Amino acid sequence: SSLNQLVSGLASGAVRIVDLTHTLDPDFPVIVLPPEFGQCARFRMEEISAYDHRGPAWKWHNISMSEHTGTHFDAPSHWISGKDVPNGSVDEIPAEAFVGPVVVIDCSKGAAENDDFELTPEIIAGWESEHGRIPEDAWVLMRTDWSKRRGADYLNMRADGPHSPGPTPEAIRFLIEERNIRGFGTETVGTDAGQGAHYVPPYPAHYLLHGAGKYGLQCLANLDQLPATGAVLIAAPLKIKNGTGSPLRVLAMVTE
Amino acid sequence: SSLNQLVSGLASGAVRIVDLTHTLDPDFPVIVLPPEFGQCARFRMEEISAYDHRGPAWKWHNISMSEHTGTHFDAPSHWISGKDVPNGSVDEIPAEAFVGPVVVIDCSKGAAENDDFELTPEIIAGWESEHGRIPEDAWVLMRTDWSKRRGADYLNMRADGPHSPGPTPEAIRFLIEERNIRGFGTETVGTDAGQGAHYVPPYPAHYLLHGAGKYGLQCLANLDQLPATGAVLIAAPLKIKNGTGSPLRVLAMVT
Ligand SMILES: O=C(OCc1ccccc1)c1ccccc1
Ligand SMILES: O=C(OCc1ccccc1)c1ccccc1
Ligand SMILES: [Mn+2]
Ligand SMILES: [Mn+2]
Repeated sequence: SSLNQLVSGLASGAVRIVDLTHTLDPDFPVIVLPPEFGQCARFRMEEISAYDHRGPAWKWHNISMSEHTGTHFDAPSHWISGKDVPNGSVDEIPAEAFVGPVVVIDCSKGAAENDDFELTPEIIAGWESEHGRIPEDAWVLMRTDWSKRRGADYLNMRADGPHSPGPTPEAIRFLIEERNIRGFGTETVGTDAGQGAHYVPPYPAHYLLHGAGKYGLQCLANLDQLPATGAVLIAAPLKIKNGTGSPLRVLAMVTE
Repeated sequence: SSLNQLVSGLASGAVRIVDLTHTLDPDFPVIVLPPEFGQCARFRMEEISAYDHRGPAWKWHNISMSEHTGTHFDAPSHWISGKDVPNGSVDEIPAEAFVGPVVVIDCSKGAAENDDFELTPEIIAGWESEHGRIPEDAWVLMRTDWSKRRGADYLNMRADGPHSPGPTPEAIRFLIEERNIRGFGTETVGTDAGQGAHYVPPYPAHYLLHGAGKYGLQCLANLDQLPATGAVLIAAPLKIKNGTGSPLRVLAMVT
């Protein structure tokens, strides 16, 4: 069976698990929005006990964050256009959606030359000319190697807001309507470009993906370790009551 | 590849995914300890915006809880016996540990007749007579259907503390030393029995599992959906800096 073979390959290393997750840490950057709006929180942790009088044989912590802190998953109810999608919160998404095929589009060269690099229909067509049609119900990850930025260059805020790569409205429309993807993931804090408020419609990845019942992943790491095709993504969010998203441990299984 | 077969089996329904997780909810019970100790927090959530003046096109929340709230994973650094284990925190555990074979020992009939039911070496031996030995580096789940208890029946507190099933020290030692298991999971708030402070050593599942660099799962649901053998568990904890555990979404793939 595929599962018996999977177990054997995982045990030998013929199938490797790549962790695509950043550490949840108080100093890891989170999305910043215009100052009139409520803001995403940083991760925070505090000891309950540490093998001391408060708990002599154990150590454990209280934790707090936002649904959108760190490496995290976006459900359709996160956007106003997804507010009527069935199974639209993280606690209702069917579990078969948490494991599936993934394709990785390498935009790292373009992102190194232009902070506002755009994933376009033409680039997707170029990718499919080499790797074949994107399979139905796949995750599509836009690799940029942005996850290697370790300071203020990660959010990359300028006077008019953040400058980071993302998809155009036409790219997202193509992936949804012509390829029926499961979701879209990036290495930045947004599935939209940093300047995505100025597309038509604003924040088109969010507006269109979630309006169509599709999912988002943000702040992925280590996409340069993945093949363009053939890997399997594990992206199971926390089962938050009526939740719009969650931090999560994103993994890819890779044949090697 | 074994991955292309998996993808097409998930798409066709030949492979199914069972969710083994309880919803994170302020009302779901969390572990309660003697009152002189620090306590686990309940899950809490509050809106940042809900398509409103605070965020006109989006809805999202702040959340708070403990590492050990809800369906959750225990890393070896959670116990004092785990102090000298390498890679003992949830952000350091090798990722291959997060997907693996699982076996399920059905103790539901015993738990229905004894709140303090004990999984013993004898019960494990009976299971192995039927199913063959527990595979090396497998997750072992003690099924009790305790996850069907709601409200106060789930913690099941009495004047002498909580009454819920769990393993004996000898059962855990057998699984670690003779079968080299990866970890142990239950449908209760602890990998130990509710009255497990009274074993030698106290809380032996925690003490022995984490002292051996092994993992725990607690508050699992839906274990009655799983076969005794052949399923694959997905249990990937949040990547908390130096974390001792985390809430997580536990799943099982079943053929
Ligand atoms: O990603 C969106 O902003 C795009 C973006 C991308 C990068 C940085 C900042 C913003 C977003 C997410 C949640 C709420 C509102 C907007
Ligand atoms: O596993 C027990 O507590 C161990 C423990 C001690 C301190 C912290 C975490 C875990 C347990 C089991 C059932 C009910 C209550 C407690
Ligand atoms: Mn988000
Ligand atoms: Mn715990």
